Amino acid sequence: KKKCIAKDYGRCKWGGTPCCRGRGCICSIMGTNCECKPRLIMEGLGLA
Repeated sequence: KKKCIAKDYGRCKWGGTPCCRGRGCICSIMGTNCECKPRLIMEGLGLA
């Protein structure tokens, strides 16, 4: 729907719908569970 996903944590794909608001489609490093996450959690919970 639309040229992106304005739904925070919105299932997305590096080869499909990215994010609207301007989130980053991050997956579980397995090309699966891809979702656009907002900039509400800078850094990376467990740093490394």
